[PDB]
Amino acid sequence: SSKSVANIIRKTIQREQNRIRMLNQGLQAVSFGQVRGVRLNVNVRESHAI
Amino acid sequence: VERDEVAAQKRELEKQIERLSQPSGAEDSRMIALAERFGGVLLSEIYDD
Repeated sequence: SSKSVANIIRKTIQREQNRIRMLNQGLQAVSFGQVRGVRLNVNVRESHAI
Repeated sequence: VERDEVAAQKRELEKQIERLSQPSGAEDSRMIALAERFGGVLLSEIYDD
């Protein structure tokens, strides 16, 4: 059960990262003042990865 | 002798039960590494539902 829980957490994290990366493509090259692009950076915290 | 025979049957039963356990019951002994090492998905899992 613990192994399954870990695997499902990993799978959900991967899916969400993929979805956010997909969404990010639409905000490429937005010209606002000196701002030229916007990104939602998603990462896995080490304190929780371990 | 009866106890050992029953124990052998038992061990076979738990091995069979485990073989269907994770990630989706299959030849997970090496199928796991063979599956995540490459950007693919198990066919059985693909037809899981």
